[PDB]
Amino acid sequence: DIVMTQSQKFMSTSGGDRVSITCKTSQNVGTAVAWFQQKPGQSPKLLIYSASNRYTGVSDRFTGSGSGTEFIFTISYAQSEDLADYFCHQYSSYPLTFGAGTKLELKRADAAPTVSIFPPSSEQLTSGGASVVCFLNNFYPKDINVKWKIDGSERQNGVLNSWTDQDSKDSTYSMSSTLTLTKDEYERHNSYTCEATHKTSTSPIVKSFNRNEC
Amino acid sequence: TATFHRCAKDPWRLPGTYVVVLKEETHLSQSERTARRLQAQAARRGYLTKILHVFHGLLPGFLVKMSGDLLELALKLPHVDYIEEDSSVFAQGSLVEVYLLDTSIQSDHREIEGRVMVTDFENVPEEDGTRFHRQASKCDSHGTHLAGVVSGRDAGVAKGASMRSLRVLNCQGKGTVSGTLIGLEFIRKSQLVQPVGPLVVLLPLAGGYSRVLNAACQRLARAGVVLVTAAGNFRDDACLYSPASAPEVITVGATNAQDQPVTLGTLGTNFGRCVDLFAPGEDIIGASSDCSTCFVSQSGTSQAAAHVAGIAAMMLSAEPELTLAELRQRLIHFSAKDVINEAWFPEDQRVLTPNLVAALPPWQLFCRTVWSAHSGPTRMATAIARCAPDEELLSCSSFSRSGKRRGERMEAQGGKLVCRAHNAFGGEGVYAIARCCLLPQANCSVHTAPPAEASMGTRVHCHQQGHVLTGCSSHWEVEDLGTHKPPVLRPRGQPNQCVGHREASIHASCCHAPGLECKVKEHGIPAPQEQVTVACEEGWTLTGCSALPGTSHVLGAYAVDNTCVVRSRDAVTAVAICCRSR
Amino acid sequence: QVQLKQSGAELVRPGASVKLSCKASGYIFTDYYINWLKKRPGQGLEWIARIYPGSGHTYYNENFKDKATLTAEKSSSNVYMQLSSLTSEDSAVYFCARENFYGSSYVDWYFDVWGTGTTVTVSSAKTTPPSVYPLAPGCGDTTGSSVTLGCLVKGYFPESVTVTWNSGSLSSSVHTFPALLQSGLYTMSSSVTVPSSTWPSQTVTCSVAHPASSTTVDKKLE
Amino acid sequence: XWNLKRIXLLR
Ligand SMILES: [Ca+2]
Repeated sequence: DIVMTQSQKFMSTSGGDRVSITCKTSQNVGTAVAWFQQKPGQSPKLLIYSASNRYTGVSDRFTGSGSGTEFIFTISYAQSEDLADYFCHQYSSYPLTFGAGTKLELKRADAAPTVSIFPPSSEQLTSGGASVVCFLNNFYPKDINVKWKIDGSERQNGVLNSWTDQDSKDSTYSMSSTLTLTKDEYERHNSYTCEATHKTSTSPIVKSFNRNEC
Repeated sequence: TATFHRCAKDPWRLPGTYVVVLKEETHLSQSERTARRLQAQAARRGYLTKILHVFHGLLPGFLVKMSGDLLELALKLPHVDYIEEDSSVFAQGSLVEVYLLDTSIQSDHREIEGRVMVTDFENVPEEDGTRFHRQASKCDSHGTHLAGVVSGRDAGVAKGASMRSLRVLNCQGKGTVSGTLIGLEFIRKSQLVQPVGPLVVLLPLAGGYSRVLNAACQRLARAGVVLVTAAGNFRDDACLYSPASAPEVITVGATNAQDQPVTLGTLGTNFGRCVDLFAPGEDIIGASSDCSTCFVSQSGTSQAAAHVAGIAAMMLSAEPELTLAELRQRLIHFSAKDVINEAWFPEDQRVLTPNLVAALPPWQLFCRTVWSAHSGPTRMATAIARCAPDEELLSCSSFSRSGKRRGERMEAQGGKLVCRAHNAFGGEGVYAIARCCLLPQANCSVHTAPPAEASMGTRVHCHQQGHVLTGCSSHWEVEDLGTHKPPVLRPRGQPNQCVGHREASIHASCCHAPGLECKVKEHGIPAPQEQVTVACEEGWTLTGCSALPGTSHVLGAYAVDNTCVVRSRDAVTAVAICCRSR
Repeated sequence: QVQLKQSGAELVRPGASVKLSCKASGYIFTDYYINWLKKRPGQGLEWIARIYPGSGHTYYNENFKDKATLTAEKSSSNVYMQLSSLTSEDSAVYFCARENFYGSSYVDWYFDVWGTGTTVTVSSAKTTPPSVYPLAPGCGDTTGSSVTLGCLVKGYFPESVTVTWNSGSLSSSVHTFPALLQSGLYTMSSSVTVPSSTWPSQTVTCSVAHPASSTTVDKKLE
Repeated sequence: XWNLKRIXLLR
């Protein structure tokens, strides 16, 4: 079985204008190698076939080269719209074998998050649960720390953080921090704060609510 | 999984002595400990036991004299791989050493003096008969003649050859598997403590199939020793006998001056796939123990083996760094082809018996055909043909006497390619025929193409630059419970593509070697009688052999030296790939 | 118009079997090979098998010879793959794809059209629908031109869930956060951003869809 | 001496 060994990450050249991944085979596949683009929840899209020929409609920013056992795939002037997974595959011998995939990462101007806190709904509390939600939207870089406070005292257990994949529109990230407590545990406190610490400021963004207000 | 093995031929069994073979990485201290454990355990049950010899060097184990009552006890011992009951064997420039395991020898005969060294190794069973006595006989005869055939001054093959004698056969020309084993371990231990010079070992003897003797031979062969053996004088399949059956040894059959297989009374030369080639083995002049200048005419596969040991010794004096694969390939390359009258052999053994008579020679691509054992009659049964470690599997074909075949596959098994033939629904069984070659700086690989029933994508070839098609295999891909319909052939455009049905997967052998040049040849007859043939010209080596059309008109196809043979039933074509270097 | 419509996501008990389908249109069904491939989270795609619908003849990867069973139905114009004796190693996303040849060579083709994939979850757990909770902001002095609202989709199984705002009217500025496991069940949330001008005057509604339980909930934000 | 002629040792 021919073994596809794909690059772990895209390697930049010409100041990020050209970005590339390599794909190496265990035996000689001649030029029988095709490259695909796959966006999450979507079907693979054929880009390069026969090592270097572009499928119909594919942008001239996508190119492929190589023969034998080393094949390179390159994106010129990579856009936010090109953020997806990229994979190779050989068709010189059955069983057909594919590379693991490589996710495209892009650099961008730094942007601070837009933090917004939400208290538990009455619908949830009537059913015994209390999820306090914080949304940290459209920031860059991906690295960010979120701190939860209950009546000014820091909280550690019950917090679940989920990032989105890098944005197809603007290459930013969005995250959601969620503190899930029981209805009884939530009832015992009044002020819930959520503090976002990012590289755009020395001072963290703080959003909070007091059950006592209004 | 610890098994007990005994000879198939009851009169050749020697109960009371057993070879206990241990697992691969068992140290001498573990063998000795296991031997003592057996003695102690047996003594606990009130049985005297005698450890005759502890094996080390060639294999891990020991030789034990004990009642067969203690077998079930010995199979329970730790580290045991298997136990084999002993059985009888019977008599049948650079400096190269030729070891001879046979009878005693007249080392002062003019024909061999100064070239033969008596090692002092002696291990033989006692002669049969209460009142048996050698008397004026020196039990010299068989050995002296064979030393003369290998290296005799006037009647020898390799007149410039050093020889070392080990006594493994008594006055009645009888030895044991255990004694031969000890002789082979002696040779190995000599190799370890002595030079890096070429070794040839002549085993002019034969017994029933022996798991342990074949293993011991395989170990010496992998250590670089060249083993040459007699095919057997039983007018029978040499795969039922040892060391003949061992694939690493060079098994030689006997032919006479009229290119007929040798007849020895009511029996004669052995035959079949385990015979590598034939050599002169009837009325052979050689040294006689009767007097220091006497000659004598003898016949048998041991005479035939001695010619090949001589030829090997000559080849090795010229190119001493020549490997065993290279030597077997060269022995087959220089032999006279298709000279033996195959009528004397059983009809169902002729295809499997090589038509080669040895000969001295008077970079290059060498190929040899390797036939498999017949598969069973199970519809999912398979046959396997394997190459030597150093060789490349350049093509794979199959053959059934009924023609009921699913095709074949060149597939990896244990990191090496093998040629696997598959039996069909209602088929008697099949043979797999590998073509094993020695190709200089070869970078080969098999590419699998799928069944192609659409209007395009039918052409299977070595689409990689510098890679060239050496052979095609076809495997039928429709299920036995699916609706059968007559197979359709893939069209032919380019000449250097595989030939096959649209409903089959195709396995292509693609080699990349510096000066490798390969071409396709064909030849068809409309209503053939028994067969269709096509052959590579002088200077070309047959690498692949395929048939056309399928099962409806064909029994199979196989290589026969540089001829592709297609066996038809009562437009059959033979497609051959011919290859060559530089 | 040339396309492959795959069957919806599945949940099955270990040791059970599933029959995934792949509906073909816009081309001659019988004339093209259709393939099935397996995609696990961190791994690269695995080729399972192929079938020529014109003849229904199959060709499998030896590794899936026992698991998979391909079949074509010319009337229905669709190919099927049945996976048997399922285990947690078979929990993956299965894709079907068409081979298009452009030459006589066995390497003169490519996978031009694909299906969107079918998620297969192998588990003893039961299908549970989600509870949808509105995330609306309370009391305060507005800053900036816009407001963010959201939906919390909690306690559902398996992972197949789709959140849409109004009825896809608002695709921007919308964020959908990956689901996480919360004591055996999935939890996921979605944010929508609208101008202060609109909400609460105008009404905003998330529409959650969990196909595995055949349920649709429309939670209104207010 | 046929045997030695047969293997191409004597003419
Ligand atoms: Ca080529």
